Formats: sequence, C-alpha cells, structure tokens
Amino acid sequence: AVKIRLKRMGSKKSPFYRIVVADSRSPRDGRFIETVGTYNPLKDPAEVVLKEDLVLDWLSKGAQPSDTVRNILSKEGVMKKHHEAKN
Amino acid sequence: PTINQLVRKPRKSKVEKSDSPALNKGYNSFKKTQTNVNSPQKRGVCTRVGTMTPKKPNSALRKYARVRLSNLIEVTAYIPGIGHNLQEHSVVLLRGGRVKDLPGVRYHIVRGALDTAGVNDRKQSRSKYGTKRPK
Amino acid sequence: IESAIKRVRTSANANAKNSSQTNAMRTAIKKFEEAVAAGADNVDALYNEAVKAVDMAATKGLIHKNKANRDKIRLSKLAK
Amino acid sequence: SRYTGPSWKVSRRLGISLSGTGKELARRPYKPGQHGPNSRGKVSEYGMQLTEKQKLRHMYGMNERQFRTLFIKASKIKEGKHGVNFMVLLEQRLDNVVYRLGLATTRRQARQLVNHGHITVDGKRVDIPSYHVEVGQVIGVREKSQNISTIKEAVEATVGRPAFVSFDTEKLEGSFTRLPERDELYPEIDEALVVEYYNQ
RNA sequence: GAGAGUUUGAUCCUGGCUCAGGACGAACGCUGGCGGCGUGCCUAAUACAUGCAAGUCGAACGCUUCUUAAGAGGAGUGGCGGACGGGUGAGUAACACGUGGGUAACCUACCCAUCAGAGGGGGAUAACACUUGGAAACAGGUGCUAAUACCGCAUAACAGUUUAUGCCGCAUGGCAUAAGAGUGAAAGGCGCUGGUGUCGCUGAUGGAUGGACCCGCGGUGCAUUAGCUAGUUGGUGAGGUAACGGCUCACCAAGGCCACGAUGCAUAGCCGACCUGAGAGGGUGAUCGGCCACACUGGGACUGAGACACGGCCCAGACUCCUACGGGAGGCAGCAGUAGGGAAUCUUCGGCAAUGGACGAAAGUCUGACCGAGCAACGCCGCGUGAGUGAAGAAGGUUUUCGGAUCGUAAAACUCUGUUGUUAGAGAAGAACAAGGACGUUAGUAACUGAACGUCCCCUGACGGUAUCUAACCAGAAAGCCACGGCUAACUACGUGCCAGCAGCCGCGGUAAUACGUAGGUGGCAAGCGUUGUCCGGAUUUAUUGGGCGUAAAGCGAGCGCAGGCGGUUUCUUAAGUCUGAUGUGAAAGCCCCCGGCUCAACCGGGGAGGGUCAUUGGAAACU
Ligand SMILES: [K+]
Ligand SMILES: [K+]
Ligand SMILES: [K+]
Ligand SMILES: [Mg+2]
Ligand SMILES: [Mg+2]
Ligand SMILES: [Mg+2]
Ligand SMILES: [Mg+2]
Ligand SMILES: [Mg+2]
Ligand SMILES: [Mg+2]
Ligand SMILES: [Mg+2]
Repeated sequence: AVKIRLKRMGSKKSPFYRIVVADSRSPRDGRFIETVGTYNPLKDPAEVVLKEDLVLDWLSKGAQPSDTVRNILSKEGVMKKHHEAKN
Repeated sequence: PTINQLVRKPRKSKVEKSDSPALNKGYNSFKKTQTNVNSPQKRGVCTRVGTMTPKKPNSALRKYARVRLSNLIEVTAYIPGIGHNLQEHSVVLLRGGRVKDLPGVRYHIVRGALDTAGVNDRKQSRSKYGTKRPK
Repeated sequence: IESAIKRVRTSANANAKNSSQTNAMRTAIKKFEEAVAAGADNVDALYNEAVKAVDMAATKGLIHKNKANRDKIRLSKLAK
Repeated sequence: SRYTGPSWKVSRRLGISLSGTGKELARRPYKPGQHGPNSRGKVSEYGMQLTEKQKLRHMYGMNERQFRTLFIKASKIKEGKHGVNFMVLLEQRLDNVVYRLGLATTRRQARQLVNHGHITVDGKRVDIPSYHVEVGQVIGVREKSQNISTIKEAVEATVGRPAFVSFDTEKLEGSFTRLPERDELYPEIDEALVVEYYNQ
C-alpha cells in the first residue's frame, strides 16, 4: 500500500527522521516518491518540519500513514483539514 | 597523426606490467586456473636454500631460497639479514621487492611471520627484520 | 517446511478444479466449432453455451477478461 | 599526541625564543647535539620551509594532520592573505587564547588548564584545547577553579597584554577584540615558505 | 598545470628507470592509553554440523482439552501474507544498465473517490470416530459434520463487441451518445435498537502505486577473428499472450546484418557515485541508494493480482544425512557460526523499546529487516601520556684537541592540576504512541451504538544504572616507529674488513665506512610508524587539450587506383551540423556554498548551487 511514514537517519543513539511517501513494499530506506517533512524527538519536546500541500495531496490521492505519523499530522492539523475537505 | 588516423585507430597506450607477477595471481584447485588477485604477501615452501654470487661491482655470498608458492608458481627470493632458521620444506612468507645484485630475485622473505625466526640481536631498524624489543 | 504445506495442498486442489473448469470451457468451445463445421441448427444454442462458459471462466479467476473477450469475438465471427 | 619533551631544545634548534623569554636561547644559541656548536654547513630551501612550518606547530603543540587540515580550511577562504589567515586560525585556539590573555605562563600550562577543564566559553566547560574561538566570545576561568594559586600568580605577573584582547583580573574573563592583526603577530616567521611547502 | 636524481672525461639533445604527493574493505612487522563516528571473505557462486530467520486471524468455520455456562490452550477447513524484506554478483557485451521518450498494443491484490448491487437454493469435505501401516513419520479405506470453502439458479451490463451519427487524431484509428445480439455477482461476521452502523463481499469507472513491452543515443579488448542468419528477413491467414509482434504454425517470396566492425573469442553486472588529476581524462564499482540477474546444477509448470518462487511443487543429475535397513529427508550467496582455501577480514550476543513490514476490529503474535551491544588501532576525528620554577649545568652515557662539549632544565628538588584512571553517590533524552477511561464537534441518521476529527487521564526502554554530572585520591598506570652519503630534513665513535651485510634510484663495503652492525646524538611522524601490493599524478612516457619521423625510434622500395577523408569563386534555397530563448527532467545520499546540533572536530541535519556531446518547441543562418 502507498503510505506516508518516516525513514531513519543520523548516527546511532542520536536518531533523526524524514517523513516520506513510500510504498509498503519498499524498504525502510529505499524507494520513495516525495519527501514532505522531517522529524526528531531529540529536543526536549518533539520537533517537526512539514509540507502541508504535498502531504494533503497524497492523503487525498489515497495515502495511509502510520500511527506516529498520524500523531504528528494531528499535532500539525493536517488530518483535520483532510477530514474537513472530505466533508 | 591526422585526426582521421586517430579515429581509424585511436591512441593505444604503452602497456604496463608489474615488478612481481607472482604475487598478482592465484589458484583454485577446483577449476585449476590462474586467478588474478592483487596480493601484497604470500606463503610458500622453501624448495632450496643456498648462496649465490652477485654482480660485478659487488662480491659476496647472497643467501637465496627457491620457494613453492600457494599458487604453485616457483619463485626465487632473498633471505635478508644475518642468520636464518630456514631449511628445505620450511614454511616461509614472501614480500615483493627486487634485489639489485642478482637479476632472478624479484622477491624478499619476511622475518617474524612464520617458521622464519626473527633476526637475532638486531636493535636498530627492528620492525624490519622482525625481532621483539630487548627489555 | 514453514507453513507452506497448506499452500501445497490448497494449490493442488485449486489445480484440479481450475484445470477441470478450463477443460469444460474448451470442450464446449470445440463442440461449438464442430457444430459450425457440421452446419446443424443447434449452433444457435451452442453459441450461447460457449459464451456462457467463457464468461463463467472469466469469473472464478481462470480467464482474463481480455481472453474472454477474444474468445467471444472469435465465436461471434464464426457464427455470424 | 602531545609533546612532553624539552622546550629549550626545540627553541634552540629553530633559533628563536618561543616563550619570548630568552633563556631558551641564552648562553647556547646553537642547535642541539654534539654537532651543535661546530661549523654547521649549508642548508637547503626544503630545510628552510620545514623549519618555518615546525616553528608554528612547535609553538602551538600541534600535530601534522591538524596543521594540514587547518591549512586547507584557510585555503578555502578568499577574503585576505593565505598564511595570515592561517596564523589567525592558529590564534583562535584556546591554547593560545589563554596565553595571550595572561591567564598562564606557557602554552603547555594553558593547554593543561583547558583540558583539565578550568576554563569556560560563554559559561560552559571545555576540555578541548583545539576549540576554535570566534570574535566576540567570552573565555572564563571556572568559578570554582579561580582559587588556584598558580593562575593568580600567572595573572598578577602579567606584562602589558596584546592590543587585540580585552580582559579583567577580578572577573578573570577576556576576549578577542579584532580579527586579530598580522603585524602584531610574530614577524620572525615567513608564511610564504609554509605556502610553498604545502603547495609542494 | 613546480620538479629532482641517473647514460658522459665533461656538454646539449633524444630516450627510458626511479623518487618527491594523494588513497586503500588492505596485509606483514614493531609498538600500543582512552573516547566518538564509520568499515570489516576482495580468495572457494567451495561444502554446510548446530541454533534462530514468515507468520497471522476464534470478530470466517466446526471439533478437541482445561475452566461453576466464562475465558485460555491444541490440532482442522478457509482467508491474507509467503513474489516484499534479507543475501550474493556467478551468468549476461544486451534496451541488462544510464539518460531522454513512447504504449491509439497493456496489467495492477492492498489504498483512495464514484455509480450500482448484495436474492433464493444445492451437494460435499476435512476435523472427528473406527479401520491397515508398523518403530513411526507416512499414507490409504468406511461413516458423520460447519463455514465468508465449493457448485450452479435469479437480475445488471456501467465491461467488451457490431451498426448508425457526431467530434478529433499521427495511418492502424481514439472519445461522446443511442441502438442491437449474447453472456455472466456475491458472504457473511460484530454491535445497536424489522431498521440498522462498522468490517468484509460482487460488477463498472477513475486515480494512485508498482509492473510489462518498444525506440533514439551512450558506455570493453582482439581483424594473429570477414563473413554471418535460415523461422533467419518480410508478407497473407490462423493461433497465442494482460498486450504488440515470428511470440508460434502453415503457406508465398528471398530476402536481411556488416568494414560506421556484423559473426566469433575473451572479459565484465550497469549506474548514482569513489580515488586521482590544472583540466581533458584515467582507474574502481567495497560500504549507502537505484535497475538487473541468481538461489546445489538444468528444465517445466501449478497456485496466485503478482513467481515460472532463497527458506514452494514435479522431474533429471550431482552431494550429503537419518534409518528399526522397510523407507525417508535435505540444499546458509538469510543472521551468527564450522571446515577448507587463503596474505586475511567479526559474536554460534540482547530486544522488538524504537523505525518499518505481514496478519488481525484491537490488544497483540511474528520479524537475525532493524535497533543496539561485542571483536579488530582497519580507517577518519579528538584528548592523553602532566605543567611552573629549577645550572655555565648533579652523577652516569657518548665524545674529547683530555681544556672541555653534548645528552641537559632534561633530571633531583619545591608549587600546582586531575583531562584521564581508581573509588563512592546522583542520574537524562531517545517515547511518538496505539489500545483502554473520559468528554466534545461533524455527516449519517426514524434513533441510539458506531465511523471520522479534536481535548484530557492512563501505561510502554534491549541499550542501561551506559551516556552524563558531582565529589576523594595518586604524577602517579599510560611512547614508540622509521630515517640520518645525494635525490631528502637530519653526524660522530667503536667493531667488521668486497666478508658480514645495506640498497626506492645513483651505488656503499678490499684495515681510518657520516651508506654494514652496535652505541650516543639528531631529524620526520606520533598511538601510531615503516614496509610490500594495487590506482592516479608527476609521465607532453600514446600528446584532442598536448609529441614526433634527414642523422636518435620511425617515410612502406615505387607507382595505378575502388571505398572513405578533404576540397576553388559565387546567386538562390534548405537547415543535417552549428549558435540561441523558454519548458521539462537529470531521484535521494555524496562533492561544493551558506546555515545550524553533537563540550569542538570527525560526524549529523536543513537549505541552496551545480551536473546532460539530454529531450520538445521556437528563431537565425555567417561557416561546413
Ligand atoms: K556479474
Ligand atoms: K538457472
Ligand atoms: K649505520
Ligand atoms: Mg597531469
Ligand atoms: Mg536457505
Ligand atoms: Mg642533508
Ligand atoms: Mg638499514
Ligand atoms: Mg671503521
Ligand atoms: Mg634511424
Ligand atoms: Mg542528487
């Protein structure tokens, strides 16, 4: 399935993540179509960067995020906008 | 040359080659072929240990060993230093390098590796010739 | 070894059923071809039975819809 | 790696007082060894180049690879003169900052203070004597370590400090106030010879 | 875009050899404190002992065992996944790869959006009970039984096809509408109160996603390899595939490829990228990512949306294993690990806490992917191995012109410190969650559960009581390697006497060796140093950039001429070359520039830039 998930980067014991649009068939780090932001919890809070337009376009086109990405997009208000646009 | 000539036949470089072809080849007992492998060192079995007379400006008894390699190429090497534990059938390790005295010796023997005993009572240039520290 | 035994068994049963149903389809079609060669008036109903088997094999995953269409078109050109 | 060996030996090979004192050249201004005082023969341009390079890395107690990389990072600059920028980047090392501020008598003492952690930058400990320093920062002795008598002696025995620095004794904090300058550095060195050396 | 040494009695040319630098998945030797980050069978795609790597669903189905009708466990059937992930690079000189395009010759489970529909019936089967099979895995026989398993019956074609129009395209043709003829679908579970909501079920479209095919161009050596092909080349039919077409068969014809290198032989995965270089270029294709190919060797299919399938089936072959000797079983180029080969390159470790994936309504189960840890100085980075004062200068080593000189402020001594180390306490982040307990909003509702969305409560760490911070203490436990005739920075003494030995090149050694060996001393590097091997450069030493042929290497012994290469002036024309605007793409990572975080640095992350003898369109045309 087409999905919106996050891939691992940075050194060991100091992680970092890029939100990415990946099929479930591809690897954790491998094929992707588009990057729409990035993430790390290494701050005292979590810290986030996002590309609302493209991520909402993929969600419309049929994407299916993971749980933690759903949490992030909730905090950033994208899931709510997608819901509204479907209403 | 004209450019037409250089297209009809291009510049074909001066072919190069090694100062140690014996190290740049290998052997698999299954298919029994020279496998081309760039190996810095090799193992061998001394098939003879002897002395040779060097070229004209010099005069000495230079200690050599004829050796049977892992890759079944038989090779003449030099026994550097002063003294050796070597005999026929003595396992030995070989490195590259000419000995400008005799022509037919493109190789050297390594000390402190295998059955080759470390040099005795060599305190300077000691890693070379392979003998542990005097404490 | 690793839970593939069940897929061996089910795949063999599927092989049995699918080959049976394809053979049924092919016998229907061959019967219709021989009927068109013999000129009998049963051609009208054999045409429909052949089309029936073709589409019922397009269903159940024996026949791709394009193969079904090509078969129906060949039979149509035979009849008409 | 760090050099634990004699200071004067190096200084009198090179033929220069590194500490600016003199007694690393006084009474014996000739290269070490029992072929020292006798008539040294001619010396080569490669020798001069190497000697200039060794002056600097023996001042700053540095390693060859650190030296080379710092040279390359100076080469990456276009806004000035090459070896002068090299010397400036040497000056921006806590080993030398501690020395120029008068907080220690020698660069070895300074490096030891830095690494043992008696020093701060903007109020944060630093055990890294190679730590680069930008113009505007604030070096500061650790407020617990201000009680050691060594540093107080070294600070109250201070001659007039350089022009490119600011510093207070009660606060024991100072900083650079300039790039800093070239001519205010040791003009005994010819940086062009290092440039030719590493142009090779 | 730095050169140096070396032919000679000496000189200049020519010409080669070697050195000065950078880089290894490196190895050997000597030595060896720590931390961080990364890398680690290049050889035998050699053989595999052992253990673990793909399971999941009881909210699809019927049994069985334990629960006082509850939940939990065993084997069933069924569905989904097993085709991804992971490994390797043998084969492959070709649409395999890269790039640019095309598919009016195509397919696509899961995910989205839409139009619809989901009716009524049937016959079995495992499991289970007995039976024989006897070591028992196996296997067969009789009987009973459920399903979202299977069958066919009912209706729709919105699918496809043909006709009639219209429209358009690049011919074949494609799009919209209408009509005609014939065909086909299904499944229910959970919850609420017949109506239902949710998850699933069937048909059609569209999108996304990935896949399949086709074309231009490009990238390796040999002509001591000049011919090659016969379903080969094309056509008319037919068959066949998801689809085009010799993909296949018949029939008709004899064509087709090539000196612009076909065919054959050898070699090789290709690429982004990596090393070097002034660049042009060269060399490599390890780690990371992409495409391809393979799974003991060869072949073939089934299942399925998807394979001709690493951990699936059948057969042949090789190879091995267990047997009660009747018969079975297997395939590490998955992670560890063994043997062997080798110059040589890892623990038969922990956890799913994270991230990702399968399944499931969900908890959750699985996951040698992955997170981590471990070994290796294999590499890059960083800090150490104390610091200040301390003399015309302790002794001792070496040397001496016997006066002294040097090891040497080095030491001893006194003052200070605790990076580090030892000890004792404190002790992060990485964690977001999901589900569950609560509320609230939307559009669906006959109405509530319920779905989507938001806000609180709740609980989750292998690493690890590690990072990290604090305090007590000891200078105390922590430096070696190579070289020293010149090229090349660095000099004396003794022994040896063309012997021992050194040696990258020139060359040292034959009784006074700055070249051997030792001692002292110095120089270059530094937890590394040196050496071999490989690549680049210097090497303009294959010269496009950027060389030459009177004597150094080289003008064929000379001519006639096919092919090709080149070609007088000039009008008009074109626009293949050329020049040029715009648009697209050239993935990410990496190089480079600006930023920012790791006590700085390596490293990590963000943003940008650039990269194509690249492609479409649009102009000029001076020159070819
Ligand atoms: K290959
Ligand atoms: K094969
Ligand atoms: K010597
Ligand atoms: Mg060059
Ligand atoms: Mg396997
Ligand atoms: Mg010299
Ligand atoms: Mg030597
Ligand atoms: Mg002598
Ligand atoms: Mg000649
Ligand atoms: Mg890129």
